[PDB]
Amino acid sequence: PATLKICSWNVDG
Amino acid sequence: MVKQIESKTAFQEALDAAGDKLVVVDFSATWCGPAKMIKPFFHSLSEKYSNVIFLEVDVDDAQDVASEAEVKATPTFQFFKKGQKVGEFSGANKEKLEATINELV
Repeated sequence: PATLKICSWNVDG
Repeated sequence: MVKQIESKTAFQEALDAAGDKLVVVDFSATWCGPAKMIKPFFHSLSEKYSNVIFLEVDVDDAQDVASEAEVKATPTFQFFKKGQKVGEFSGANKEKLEATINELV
């Protein structure tokens, strides 16, 4: 579900 | 040239400054290494298509600009023309910018 080509917004920052 | 938009207010001004010239917008996250790492093609192309205005947008320091577009993932590139959105896409593909610019040039 996590792709290095894309950064997920689930990140607190 | 390259213009950094730190707010939606400046985003509106930059769209007006571009006039009828193409305007690409990068919502890459500066904090995300994979996203910022892909900026050299986006920033480097600014001189490749000096007849096109490239904007850099931080979803973290420019979240007001990204929240307006409801960005669901980064890096995301959006194209504007005469202040009108005519294209958008996501994925770490720097070559894609070249074709879309060619498509809207």
